[PDB]
Order: sequence, then structure tokens, then C-alpha cells
Amino acid sequence: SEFQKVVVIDAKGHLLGRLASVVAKQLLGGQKVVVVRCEELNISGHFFRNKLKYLAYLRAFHFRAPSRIFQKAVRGMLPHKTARGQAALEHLQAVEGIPPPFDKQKRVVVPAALRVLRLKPGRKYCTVGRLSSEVGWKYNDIVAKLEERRKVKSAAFYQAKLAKQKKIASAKEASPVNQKLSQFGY
Amino acid sequence: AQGHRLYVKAKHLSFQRSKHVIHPGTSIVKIEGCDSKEEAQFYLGKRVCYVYKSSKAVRGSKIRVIWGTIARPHGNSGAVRARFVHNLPAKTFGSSLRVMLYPSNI
Amino acid sequence: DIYKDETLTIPKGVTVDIKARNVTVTGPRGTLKQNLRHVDIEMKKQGNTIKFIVWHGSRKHNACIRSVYSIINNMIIGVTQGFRYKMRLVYAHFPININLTENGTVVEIRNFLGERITRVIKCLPGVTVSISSAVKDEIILEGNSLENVSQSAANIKQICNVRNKDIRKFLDGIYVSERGNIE
Amino acid sequence: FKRYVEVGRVVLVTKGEYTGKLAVIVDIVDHKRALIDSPCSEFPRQVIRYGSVVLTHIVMKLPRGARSGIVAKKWKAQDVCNKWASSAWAKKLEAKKVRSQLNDFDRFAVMRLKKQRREQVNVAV
Amino acid sequence: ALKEYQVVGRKVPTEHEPVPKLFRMRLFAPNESVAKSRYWYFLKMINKVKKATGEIVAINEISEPKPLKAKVFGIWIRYDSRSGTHNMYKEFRDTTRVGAVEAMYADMAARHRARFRSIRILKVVEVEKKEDVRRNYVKQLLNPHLKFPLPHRRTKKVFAPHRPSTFY
RNA sequence: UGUUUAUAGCCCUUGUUGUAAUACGUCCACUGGGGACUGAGGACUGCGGCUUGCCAAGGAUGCUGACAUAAUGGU
RNA sequence: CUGCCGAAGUUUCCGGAUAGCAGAAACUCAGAUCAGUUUUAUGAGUAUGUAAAAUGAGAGUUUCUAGUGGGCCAUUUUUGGUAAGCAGAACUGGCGAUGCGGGAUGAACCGAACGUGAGGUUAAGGUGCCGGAAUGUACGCUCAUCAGACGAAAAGGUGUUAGUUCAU
RNA sequence: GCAGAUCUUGGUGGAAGUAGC
RNA sequence: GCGAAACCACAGCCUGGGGAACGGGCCAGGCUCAUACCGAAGCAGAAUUCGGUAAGC
RNA sequence: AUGUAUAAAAAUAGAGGUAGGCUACUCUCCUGUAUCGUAGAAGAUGGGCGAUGGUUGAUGAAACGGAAGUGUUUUAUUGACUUGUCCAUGAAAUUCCAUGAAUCCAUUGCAUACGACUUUA
Repeated sequence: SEFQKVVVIDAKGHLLGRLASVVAKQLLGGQKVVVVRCEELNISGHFFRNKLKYLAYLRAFHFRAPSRIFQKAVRGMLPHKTARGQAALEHLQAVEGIPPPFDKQKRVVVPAALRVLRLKPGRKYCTVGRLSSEVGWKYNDIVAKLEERRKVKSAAFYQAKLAKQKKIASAKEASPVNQKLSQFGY
Repeated sequence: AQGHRLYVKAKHLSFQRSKHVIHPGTSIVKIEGCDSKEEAQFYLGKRVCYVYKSSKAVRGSKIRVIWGTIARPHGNSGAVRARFVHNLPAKTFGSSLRVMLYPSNI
Repeated sequence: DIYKDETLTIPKGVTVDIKARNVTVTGPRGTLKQNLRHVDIEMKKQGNTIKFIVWHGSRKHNACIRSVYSIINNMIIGVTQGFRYKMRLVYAHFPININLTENGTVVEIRNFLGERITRVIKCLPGVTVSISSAVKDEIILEGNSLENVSQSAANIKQICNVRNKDIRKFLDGIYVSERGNIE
Repeated sequence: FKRYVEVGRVVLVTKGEYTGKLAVIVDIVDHKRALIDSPCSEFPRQVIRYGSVVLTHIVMKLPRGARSGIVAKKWKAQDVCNKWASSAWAKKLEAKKVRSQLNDFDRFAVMRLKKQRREQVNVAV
Repeated sequence: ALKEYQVVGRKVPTEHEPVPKLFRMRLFAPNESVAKSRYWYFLKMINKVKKATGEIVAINEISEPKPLKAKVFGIWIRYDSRSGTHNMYKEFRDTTRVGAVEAMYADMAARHRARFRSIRILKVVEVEKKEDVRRNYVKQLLNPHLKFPLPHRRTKKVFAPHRPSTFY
């Protein structure tokens, strides 16, 4: 449906293949896509299954960061040999965690890629950041530490916004104009 | 603020192509906000344009327009087929478009 | 089966809350926290009855439900009466010296069949190990977690293992003798 | 949980030509299909799949396999109508339905209306 | 969509036999062309009666008398496989006899990778009595306390703003 | 649990209004819109429909503009 | 340079003379004949040939005059085979003179056979992304820690899924 | 009436400012 | 400082598959004796053996 | 460019808000088809009434924001705008779409295919 000039996507609980396919199609549509929390990406299958899949890949440059793992999946779904697919890649920014510039921006999700809406209950799935922890990535511990720090600050902002929202909500019914002409569904 | 925007935003996706053969005479246009072929029937026959700019100025204006008209829907997802007075360049894939509300039947 | 439900009677524990798939069973003996979020079994609380129901499950899901009920029952028993395990040391020529540190949290075994290297075993949290005076060379471990006590006993038995020696000839070692409820 | 597939539960149809209508489960054909009915004349007794409906929180006392006439009498007796409407769910849906019909003039009157309500800002005044 | 067709056929009269025997069959087909062809397969398969020496005298579609009442149907089939000889009996719960056969054709294809041509349904009978049910799932469906959680439905409108509720 | 309309009802059969409704199939020389691509031919002949004339009937004409002194194109 | 016709690649006797295939001319005919046709029935042994109804096309010549006078693959039939494969003939078309859509790609596979174009609709194959097209619907099966997706292979499995049957 | 004939005649290149003297 | 000649369709990274070579052009992609460990074996212990794991040597 | 408008986390197989004193509450979810914003010759000139508030610009600012803080607020004063409710004029014939250091250098050996290298200078 409606689009935006730049899109920030929260990759928590999103399947790797499903999200990458939607992102790759959006990149070829000229949109600018920024994917945050790339280390919480989920892949269907046992963590043993993906460990050997990555270990087989280890046996070019074998990138270990979860963000570069996601970029590899997106890269394969683009015509990177041509200029059109080259420009699409430069319009994508995959990062782990939520950096400050995208910290205070709305983060949308893709229901077609969400694990809960796409994976059978009880199925074993592995987290990309957790999977990448035993392949060479050594920043998982600190990335989590900033994440809780960001969550505390984000929660404090939400309480301030919620407390402020209570003021307009209380004053919403105070004005008689709301009740007088609420026949329009508003 | 609030501009004018008497049109609908749209994107140029690709030409009417098979796997290995392209037909630049017809372009596939995604009118964003339209999600099915039945919804696409409203926008059939409307005037679509590609507004771009060139560094050289003509008559004191640096804006050039290629006019077209939406012909028929394409697929089940509301994408439409548009034919322009000049075939759209291949480099305008993913570029924005403007779908007017005229000619109107509402 | 549309839904397979296993019903258990809530014990006299003060708290039997299982909110957020975490069972914080608190009783007179103490409070024990267990995680059950890894099993797709719905837990319903109604008075003194706790029901684990699996809907449209398979044999593995049904098997996990039975294991979950057994785990919950073991936790309830440990939080109410506790678990006590007694082990008797066996020696043939060189007596084995046992030392308790940090209120029995650390157990040191020395002179095991003439060994000059002392083996140190750290017990699991919530389990206290003491030497019973009723029986010589007897160690009694009491705790609220049956699994922790069993794991500690297995680690102690594995530590006192004869290597490159005949099992039939050399019978010296430490093994669990008896286990049961403290109360 | 709060919602279960049981005889007498009021469900809301969300797919097909009866989208947005209200119905009550009468029989349980299978874990994928169920028989429903409604007191409204335009809604006939039919078998529908659980993918085309969402269960509301309203549960009403029905014998299994009740006919449409008995269901309609029980529906009126148990006062199911305007009880679902009392829920904020129906009010949100009804507001959405009324909003969809709104034409341009009504939209213009709304903008002036919400412009007046906005300037109140009597917070901390 | 399958349709239950009642097909009556007989051989053409000749000097040897003044009046021929009348054979009636009930079988399921999407259109009357398939039903007539399948009916001729069974008679040749059974009575060894040539199609060229016979004719179809009556064809009639049959509708469910009580499509608003849930029932249990017992279905017997014959299987043509690598071995080429098998017979099984299955039970399904639904409201329409045709619906059971469509569901029946689904599971054989899903499990045994069977085809429409191989299966030759001998008989379909409604099993009204609860005791006569030989299948556990139908028996579970016949208890007075039928209430179960929702099976997951895994439902353009891309880029949702908020996390979906995905709950009741 | 067993029970038989009660202090809920359900199933079967006839009756039942009835000549029900609906779905499906099929048909209308029944009708109302929206979109796109083409305008070949060059007096009159013909086949038809209305009422000499008229017409949607042997293939596009009307009404407008702007630019032309750029657009349209070409290389 | 353009346009229009257009093979054969092999019977048979034997480097050949024939023939066949493809054209030219002159003849007589549409009330005459003909057919990689289907029948009917006679017989003969489900087929067989012959004779006489449907369907389609106007047909039959005579004369002389270019080229070919290799095969490959595939289908079916085949006889023996024989580590097993295979080999051997024969039967029939396609390519060989032929581009096009699909098949990742590819000459033998699936569709389709070609003037220059506009519009429409399809075939085969497809609709997550690369890629035009449903991250369609309704059922199920599958968890692999090498699936699947496009011979050790038989079987074994405290491997499942549906289970059936028989015992209690 | 030419693109071919390890074509004929003429001109001219890269190798190369190389091998080298 | 003076100064050639042979040669010259054009080119110039791999990996596979592409049946006829196909790579240089085409299609999809990049640019286990010992011992360490334990297990089993009377292996009395020493002496160790075997079994695997294991490419460190 | 054409509103280049929107910061919880979290489960989902339950969460959040709301409230009482973690135990008992309640309500909402069932997406954003939401919310904010939006009227004027793209937005004129005055008269007002009514807010006497709101919308903001301008500078003078302090606080917060490491991560990639580079932006969130708090404002202080002033400048205007105000369609909040109204009026009086005005904007058109374009009279149907086109819009100063460093290097070289010298020194340098500490170096060794060649520079490089290495201080000094």
C-alpha cells in the first residue's frame, strides 16, 4: 500500500528469507530500507542445522556479523551484476541493535515475514545473532548491554508520552464539541 | 504544511516483459494505495505523467513531463499497464509517477 | 485428541504462580523458580488444581506434558518436604578424607587410594552437604531441588572414579546409598 | 484463555459475502469447520470455517443443534444484540463503517469540527 | 467440485434377450461426462458388459437431504498400487456425503499418493450410531464437552506499524 | 449415569404455506456503465430500419484549443 | 539485390541404366475421378483383404529435365542375448533445408512451425526474490542434525505419520 | 560488381624503442 | 647514439554445469602408525593392546 | 520535494495500559480504514468580536542525548500570523487539458632488488 521515503524495520522475530525477499523487492522499488536489530533475526530449523549450513560456507570473505549475514541474503535476491541491482544494495542499511539516528524513529514490521505468523508452533528456530556468536562474532555481549540501556530510556520516554497523552485524552471528553457532533464516527 | 497534490503517487516497476524479452512500449505502474485488480479499474484511463528535471532550461523552466494513460490492470495485486507518449527510459525503474484524477467519471 | 489435560493437586505451598511460563513455587521450606517456556503446554490454575492441557498435539507433545507434570510434582515435593540423599564412602587400603567448606558448598576429597591430588566438587545452589555422625564416612545432602541434588551426587560419584584399575578387584569409591524426602 | 470453540459462542464473520455479520456457533462439525446461525433474516444457517470467523468474548447458553427459530428466540431472550454493541469492539467497527460512508462535505465539516476541538488545549491553564 | 450422480444403464435389446437387466450405480464425478465414463468402467470391470453393447438410460444428480446436520460417513475404497490390490475403510465427519468423498480423495492423495482413476468407491454409508464409529478422532468429536483452542490460521498492506496481536 | 418435555430442546415421518425462496445450470434478437487499440475506403449506386426525407444501414466525423515564430520528430 | 517454386538424402535391379521425389509444355476433363480417410458387408482366417456408404479435394495423363542416389537421433517392433549392460536387424517419423516460447544452461524433451506491425487471447511452463505473474484459497502428508524441491537403494530404525487387523 | 584464394602489387601498423649493436 | 624480425580474427580471473570441445566468449555463482582424548579388554600394575574421535604432528 | 508528518517494550501458544494493598482488579487489543495536521489571491487587504489564547519565526540561552549522542526538549524576550466565531473588499478575458605544514633535499643506517627504510637536519 502506502510507502515512505525511508523505512526503518525492526528485525526482531522476522524470518531471514521472508524478510530479505520483501526487502529486496522494496529496494528495487526505489525505497530506502534500514533494518535494525539484525542480530535478532530468526531462521526456521534447528540451531544445529544452521550451524552446519554456516560451517559449510566457512569451508571469498566469510562475514560473521549478523547485519552482514542479512545483507548477503538480500544481495542474492538482487541483480547485483547490473547497475540497477548495484544501486538497490546501496539503498539498504543493515545494522545490529538500534543506533541513535534510528532510535527515535518509528520502526515498522513485515507481517509476511514474522516468525509467529509463519512458523508452526513448537518448531525449532535459531536466532541469527545467537547463531553468529559461535562463528566469530564477539560483540553479542556488549550489543545486548546497550539494548537494555536503550530499552530503559525508551520506556521512560513512553511513560512521559503516555502521561502527556492522558492529559489530552481527559480533555478530549471535556470539550462538548466532541459529543455534540460525534455522529461522523469521530 | 499541506501542498496541493491533486494526483496519486505511483511507481514505475518494469516493462511488459517475459523472462528474456522486454516490451518498452508498455510500462508496469504500481499505483500505491491500490491493492487488487478490481480496485485498479478506477484508475483505468486516467492520465499518468513522469515529472523530472534537466539542467538545461527551456522557456525558463527546468521541469519536463512525459504524459501517458493507464490502459489495463496487470496481475492480481493492482499493478496497471500504462502507455506513454514517449516510452519511459529504462533508468526510471523505481522512479515515482503521478496519476491524475482526470478524465473523471465520479 | 482435541485436548489432553493432566490434572494435579496444588500442595500447601504459599505461592503456586506459573505466570509468564515461570513457576515460582514458594512454600514453607522455600521458594523455587523453574522455567517451562520450552514446552508448548497450556497451564490453567483453578483453586487447588493445576491442569496442563495440550491441544491438537502429537506423541512428543503429549510426552512432554507428562514430563512437565512430573517436573512440577517433583518441584512441589521439594518445596514442601525437600529431598535428602545419603552416600557412604567405601575404601579398601587408603582411607578417603572429606572436607566441607562454605557450609558444605565445596567438598574436597583427599587420599583417595593414595592420591596426592585433592578433588574439589562444588555442589549446586540450594543444596547443603553435611557429614552424618550416625554412620561413619556418610555424607547427607539436603535441598529443595531434587534435580540439583541428583546432579551433585552424580558429580561426586564421577569424581571418585577408579582409572586404569580393575573394578572387580578395586571396589573403593563413593556412591549414593539412599535418597528420599527430608520430612 | 478467554475464547474457545464451544456451542453458543458468538462469532464475527471476517471473510466471504457475510463479512462483518454476527453469528452464534450451533454445532461443531470438525476442528476446521463449524455450523453457525444468526437471528437476522438475511443471514442463513450455514457451515463456515474457522479461518473466515473470529470469536467474540460473548458466550450465550444454547442447546446443541438448535434450530434457527429456537436460536432466534434464545438470542432475543439473552439480549445478545446491544450487548456486543456495548463492547468497544463494535463501537470501533461501527465508527469505521460510518466513517467510510462520509462524503467530501461531511469530511470538510469534520475538519472544521476537529479544528475547533483542537484549540481547547485547556491542560495546565 | 464433486457431484453425486445416479447412473442407470442397460444393454441394448436383441433377439437373444427381449428385455435386458437394469443396473443402477451411485458414483461421484465433477460433470456427467465423467460419471458416465466411470460407470461404464465399473460394469465392464464387473459384469464384463461392453460399453458398445450398452447404453445409459438415466442420469440424475443427488443433493444432500440434510446438509445442515453434521453426520459421520463410512467409506470403502479399492486401491490400485504397485501391488495393485488393497482395500481400506475410513470415516469422516461432515454435513454432505459429497464432502466426505472430496475429503477422502484428499487424504489418499496426501498419504498414499493415489489418483482418482485408481480409487473405486464401493459404498458410502452414514454411520448414525456413535458406537459403530471405529475411529478415535470421530469419537472425540462426539463428546458433549467439545471446546478447543483455535488452530493457528497464519493470516498487499505491507509494513504494519505495530506488532500484531496474534491472539483471541 | 439411567431418563423422554417438563422448569431446554433435538431427530425421524406425515402434514404444512406452496404454485415458497435460494443456489446451480441454461437462455433473453433484456438492459446500464468503465477502459484500451484501430478510422482502412473516398460522388452516387446496395441491403435494411424509420417516415419525400431521416438513420448507429456497403470502413470518422464533429466541436474546440494551444503551439506554431515549439512541439513534433530525425541524426 | 529482391521475389516466387523447392527436393532428395533411396525402392529396384546393378560405376551406372531405371524408378521415386521436384518442375515445364501439350493434351481431357469438374455429368471425373481421386485419398498415409473412416465405414458397411461379402468372404476368408480381435484383426485381415476384397467389393460397395460417409467425408474431403476437380482429376487423369503424355512427353523431357535439374538435383538427390549419407546418416544421426527418437519411437515401436524385435532375436539372440549376457557378469550386467548390450548387440543385431527391421518398423515409423522428426531434425538433416527450421527460426520461435519453455526446459537454469544444452541439438534432439515439452509447446509451436516464420512477411512488416497495432490490439486482444492463449499453449508449454510458470507466479517468494533475482523474474512478467496470488507470500492465492481449501485440505493433508514432511522435520532432515544431508530431506525435499528437479548402486552399497534392498532394507533397518527407542524414526514417524495415518493407521488397519487380531488378541485380551 | 569481391572480405576471403597460407591470392597479386603497393602502403601501413601492434610486437617496439623491444631483441639487440 | 643507431636500431630489427618471427608472430598478429578478437580477446584475456576462476568455479561448476553446459550433452557436440565447450572455456576464451554461453547459463548460475564469486571476484589416522604413534600421540591428545577417553571407552572396552584381565589390563594384576608395569607392559599396555584394540576400538573409534582426532589432519595437531 | 509535494504532509519529503508519526520513537515504548513485550508476549503472541498472551501482553500491555488502569487502579487498589509482588497477592488479588478492571478495561483495551481482534493492527494504521489510526493519530497529529489540513479552510484564506498556497493562501490577499482591513474591520472586528472572541480568544486574550493558539500557531510559530528570530536571535540570547541552559539542560539532556556516545552511538554513529548532532538531535530532543526547556525556554527568556521580541517579531509577526491566526480560518476560533464572524463580516466587508480583494485576487479572474489565461473567457475547456497542456505547467602553513609536509615531501624532495642534505643529513641519515637504525636500513638493504629498487625506492622505501632511519633519525638528524
